[PDB]
Amino acid sequence: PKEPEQLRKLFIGGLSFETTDESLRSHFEQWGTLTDCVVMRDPNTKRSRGFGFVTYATVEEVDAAMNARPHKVDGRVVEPKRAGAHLTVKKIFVGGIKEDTEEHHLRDYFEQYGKIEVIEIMTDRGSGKKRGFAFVTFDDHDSVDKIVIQKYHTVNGHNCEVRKAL
Ligand SMILES: CS(=O)(=O)NCCc1ccccc1
Repeated sequence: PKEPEQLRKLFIGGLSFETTDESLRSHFEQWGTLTDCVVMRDPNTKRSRGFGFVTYATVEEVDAAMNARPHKVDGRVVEPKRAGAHLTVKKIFVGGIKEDTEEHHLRDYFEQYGKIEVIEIMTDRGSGKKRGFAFVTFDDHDSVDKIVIQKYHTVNGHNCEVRKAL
């Protein structure tokens, strides 16, 4: 049973205008089987629009491609992002953690999504009591993208609500 195709796609921005379906495929096939690979072009001139997309057979292949960044494709460093525009952020809100969840609980869980730079457990301005939510900042947006597409996050026994934070 295959993962939904939307979760297997990478949008690739910043392409060289010389990149073709074939050269984009040859590059990204290093990290998995590509079921689709397209450079977007103008319908009249055929000139590249400077972006395209690739679709891998599995989510683990998407992960492998993202972990191999930076990608230099046909001499230009490109910008891959997983899948209406992408809100590219490095920080998440984590809600539902109650008063007993500590920094190490959040670190031990979230560090497997990406490199953590900041963990902020929110406390009440007046009393110092924990408010039951936190923010985690990573060094890169793909961590957040992987996190927010999961249906569930269980941290310190709590079913958590996790969203992109601006
Ligand atoms: C094969 S790759 O494209 O994933 N990495 C090539 C090395 C490189 C990347 C970015 C800038 C300069 C060099």
